[PDB]
Amino acid sequence: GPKFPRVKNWELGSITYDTLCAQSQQDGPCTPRRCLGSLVLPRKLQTRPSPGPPPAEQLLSQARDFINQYYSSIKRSGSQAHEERLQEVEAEVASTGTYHLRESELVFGAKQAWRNAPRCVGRIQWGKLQVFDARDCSSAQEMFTYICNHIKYATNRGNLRSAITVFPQRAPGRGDFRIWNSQLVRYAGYRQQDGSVRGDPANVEITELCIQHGWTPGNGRFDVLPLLLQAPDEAPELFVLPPELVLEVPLEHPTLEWFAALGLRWYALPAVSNMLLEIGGLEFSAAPFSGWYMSTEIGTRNLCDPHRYNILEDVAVCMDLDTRTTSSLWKDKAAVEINLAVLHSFQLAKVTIVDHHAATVSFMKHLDNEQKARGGCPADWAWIVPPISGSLTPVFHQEMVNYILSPAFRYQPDPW
Amino acid sequence: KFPRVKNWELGSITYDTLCAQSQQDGPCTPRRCLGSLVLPRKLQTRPSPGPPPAEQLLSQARDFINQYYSSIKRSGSQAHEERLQEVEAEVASTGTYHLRESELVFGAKQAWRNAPRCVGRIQWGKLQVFDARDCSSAQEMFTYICNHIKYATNRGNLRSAITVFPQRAPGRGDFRIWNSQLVRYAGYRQQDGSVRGDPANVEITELCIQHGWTPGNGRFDVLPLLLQAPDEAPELFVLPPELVLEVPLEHPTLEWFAALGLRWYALPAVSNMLLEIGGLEFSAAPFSGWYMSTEIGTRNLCDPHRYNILEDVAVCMDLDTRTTSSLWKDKAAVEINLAVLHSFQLAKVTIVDHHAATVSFMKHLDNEQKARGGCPADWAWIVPPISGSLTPVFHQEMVNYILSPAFRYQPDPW
Ligand code: HEM
Ligand code: HEM
Ligand SMILES: N=C(N)NOCC[C@H](N)C(=O)O
Ligand SMILES: N=C(N)NOCC[C@H](N)C(=O)O
Ligand SMILES: [Zn+2]
Repeated sequence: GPKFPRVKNWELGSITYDTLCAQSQQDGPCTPRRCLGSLVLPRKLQTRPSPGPPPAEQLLSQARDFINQYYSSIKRSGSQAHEERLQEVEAEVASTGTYHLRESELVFGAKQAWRNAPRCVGRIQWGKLQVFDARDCSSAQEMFTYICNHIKYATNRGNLRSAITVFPQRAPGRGDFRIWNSQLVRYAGYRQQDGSVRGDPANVEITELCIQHGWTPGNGRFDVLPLLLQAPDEAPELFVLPPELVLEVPLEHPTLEWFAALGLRWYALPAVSNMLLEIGGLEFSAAPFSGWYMSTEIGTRNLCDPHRYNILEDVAVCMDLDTRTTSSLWKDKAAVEINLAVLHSFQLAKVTIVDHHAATVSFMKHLDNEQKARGGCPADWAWIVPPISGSLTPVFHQEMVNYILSPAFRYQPDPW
Repeated sequence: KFPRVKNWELGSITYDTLCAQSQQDGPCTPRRCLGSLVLPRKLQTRPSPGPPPAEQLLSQARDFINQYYSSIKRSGSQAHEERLQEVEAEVASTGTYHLRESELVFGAKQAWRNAPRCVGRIQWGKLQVFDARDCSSAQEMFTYICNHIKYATNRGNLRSAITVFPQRAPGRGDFRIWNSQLVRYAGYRQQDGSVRGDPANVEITELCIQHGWTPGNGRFDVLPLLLQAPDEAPELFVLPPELVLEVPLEHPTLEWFAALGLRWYALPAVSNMLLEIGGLEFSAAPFSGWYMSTEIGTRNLCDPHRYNILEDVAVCMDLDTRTTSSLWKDKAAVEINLAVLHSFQLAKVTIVDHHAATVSFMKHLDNEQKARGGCPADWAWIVPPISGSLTPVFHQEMVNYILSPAFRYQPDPW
C-alpha cells in the first residue's frame, strides 16, 4: 500500500503509517546493512563543537525551514509577515553571519524540541512548558540566579511544573555559556581508597572537578553537588545551591518498616543541564530543562543499576531472599519493592511523580494525538519501555519509528 | 565503518567488524530506524514466480561452501575445490544443486548462531540435526515430527534439535507445517467476541476445524497438526498425548495458585520459519530447544492479547487493583514467573530463567567477539519482558545485521 513505514500494535492489531519521517533532514546511525539503534551515543545524534561559525548557506536553510514551521504553527504560511521574517533572517545572516529569534519563536522551538525528543515518554505534556528567556544573561553569577529562579518555579513545593531556561546562543568568535554539571541537582560520587565509590558512581568526574575548583567535599552517599557555571571565555565559577531550594524525599516503604532505616533518598526535581538546544540552526549550549520523574528512573535505574547505587542486594538481604540463586527472582522481588518505595514516599511528601504504567498509557494517547496532527511520532523503543515490567505496559507492543526532527535536544561534548 | 559498541555497566568497548560480512539488507535507512519492527515485508522470504538467478544462487552457494571448508580447516584442499565444481556443474545444468548431510548440519548450527533474536545462542554448537529431506508425503512428515518431538523432549531432559524437510523447488509447491509451533493450545472464538484458550492461535484453530478436526472447549487443548506436502491440501494429524509433555503450574508458597488450573507444554518448537542455507531454502524445518521462563510466565500468560491472567492472580493475591501505583501488575507477574520456574523444576523439565539466560548470552557475546569479531543481536528481543535493567544485556549496546545461513520469516501457506 502506502510508501511509508508501516507500524503495528500487536496488542490491538491496529496499523498506522509514519509520514512524518519524510520531514527528517538529519541522518541517523543506521544503514540498510545494520541497525545501530541501541547505541546510546552514536555520532549521528551528538553535535560536535563548531569552533567556526556554520556555513552561511546551511544556516540559512535550517533557519528558513524553522521560520516555516513557526508560521505554519500560527497558520500564516505564505503570508507577508512570513516572507518578511524570511527576508529579515537572511539580511541578518548576510551581514552578521547569524541571526536571532523573536520571543514567541523561542517558546515555539523549545516546545517543539521537547515534542521531537525520541527518548522522552512524557511528551503528552509538551504543550505545557514554561520558557524562561535568559538570553540577556551575561555572567556566571547571573546564570546562578536564573537557575535558582528556575528551581524555585519548577519545584513549586512539590507540585512541579515543566520549565526550561534558555541562556545565550553560540556566537562565532566568542566562548559558550555552559553548565558543567549534567543535572542542576546531582549527588556526589567519592572515589574511595579501596577503589570503590561512596555516593553516586555516575557523578565521579564532576565531583572531582568541583573539588579541583575549590569545593570543600563532604562524605555522605547523598551530598548535593554545587554548580560549576561558565560564562564566555572565562573559567567556570562555583556556586552552592541554598539547601532550602533543593527539595528532597526520604524514601520509606508502605509496609516494610525497615526500609526507612536504610537512609535512602532522592531529589524531587529532574533537570538535565548538559544538553544542547538546537532551533533553526542556532545552538543554545546551555539551556537546562526539567519536568517530573517517572518512578522507574529513581527506583530502578538510579537505585538499582550495577554502576549506580546498586542497592538491589542490600534490600534482598533485608527481605531475606535467596540471593545465591537466580531462579528465586530475588532481583525482581526487591526491585518491585524499591519502586513501590519511591512511589509511596513521593505520594506522601505530596511531590509530583508518575509510575511506569500511567506514564506509558499516557504516551500511547500522545501517539494517537500525534498520528492525527503530524502523521507519526519519532520514538526510541528501547528508551520508551520501562526498565522493569516491560511487556506489562502497552508501549512494549507498539512498534516505533525513530528519526531526528529539528528543533531538538542534542548531546554535546563536555566543556573540559 | 566499523561500529564502536559499548557496555555502560563496565565501560568496556569493542568494534564490530563482523557486520561487514552482511549481504542482506534490513528495514533501516539513515533517514529512520525500523529495528523495533517485528517482521518487515523486506527480510521475509515470500514465494517466487520461478527459478532464482543462477548467478546469484551460485554466489551464495560458493560462499557457503567456502564457509564449510573453512570450518573443517580444509579450506583449499582438493575436496574443497571439487565441491565447488560439483555445485557449479549442478547449478549450470539443473538451475539448482543439493547439499551433503554434513554441510546441512553445519548450515543449521550456523543459522541458529546467526539468529539476532535468540538469547540462548550459547548452546549453538549443540544441535541434533535430523535430515528429513527424503520425505514425499504429509504422513512421512508426521512420523518425522513425532520422532523429533520424542527425542527433543527426552522425558523432561530436553535437547536442542531441528528436522529439515525437502528444500524448495521452482514451479512446485512447498513442504509446509501450517502450525507456528508443533505444540500450541487452541483458541476458540466464542459467541460474545470472547476467546476460549489462546487468542494468538484463533486462526489456526479454525483452519483445523475447517479441515475436519473435532474441537474441545478447554483453555489448554493441544491442537492437531496440519501438514502440507507440495501442491496438496494439508492433512490433519493428532499428536499422541504421551508424546506431548505438559507441566501443571503451582506456586511454591501460594496454595491457591494451583487451583487456577494453569499449565504449559514443555517443548518450544517453532515450525513456521524458513531456513536458508547457501541459496537453498527449507520452508519446513521445525527447531526446538528449551523455554526461558519469561516466554511463558510473562508473554504467554500475561500479555493482554494472550491468556491475560494478570488481574485474576492479582485478586487471588488480594492486591490493590484500583490504582496503577500499587504496582499490582508487577507484583503478580513476578509470582507468575516464579510459579513457572518452580513447576518446571519440580517436574524435572528443562527451563532457564532470564537472569541465567542473559548471563550466558553475555559470555556468548564475548566468545563471538574473539571468534568472528562481533555478534548480531536484536536488543529489544534479547532483553527480557520484565526486569530489563536488572539483567546484564540491558546495559550492552548491540549491532544488528543479517548473516547467512539464516532463519527467515515466510508467508502463511493459506
Ligand atoms: C513532564 C515530565 C516528564 C517525564 C515524566 C519525562 C520522562 C522522561 C523519561 C522517563 C526519560 C528517560 C530518561 C532516561 O532514561 O535517562 C526522559 C528523557 C528525555 N526527556 Fe523527558 N520527561 C518529562 C519532561 C521533559 C521535559 C520538560 C523536557 C524538555 C523540555 C524533556 C526532554 C527529554 C529529553 C530530551 C530526554 C532525553 C534524555 C537523554 O537523551 O538522555 N522531558 N524523559
Ligand atoms: C537452547 C534453548 C534455547 C533457548 C533458551 C532459546 C530462547 C529464545 C528466546 C527467549 C527467543 C525469543 C522468543 C520470543 O520472544 O518469541 C528465541 C528466539 C529464537 N530462537 Fe532461540 N532459544 C533456544 C534454542 C533455539 C534453537 C535450537 C534454535 C534454532 C535451531 C533457535 C532459534 C531461534 C530463532 C530463529 C529465534 C527467533 C524467533 C522468532 O523470530 O520468532 N533457538 N530463542
Ligand atoms: N525529565 C525526566 N523525568 N528525566 O530526565 C532524565 C532524568 C534521569 N533519568 C534521572 O533519573 O536523573
Ligand atoms: N526457542 C524458544 N525457546 N522459543 O521460541 C519462541 C517460543 C515462544 N516464545 C512461546 O512462548 O512459545
Ligand atoms: Zn535501526
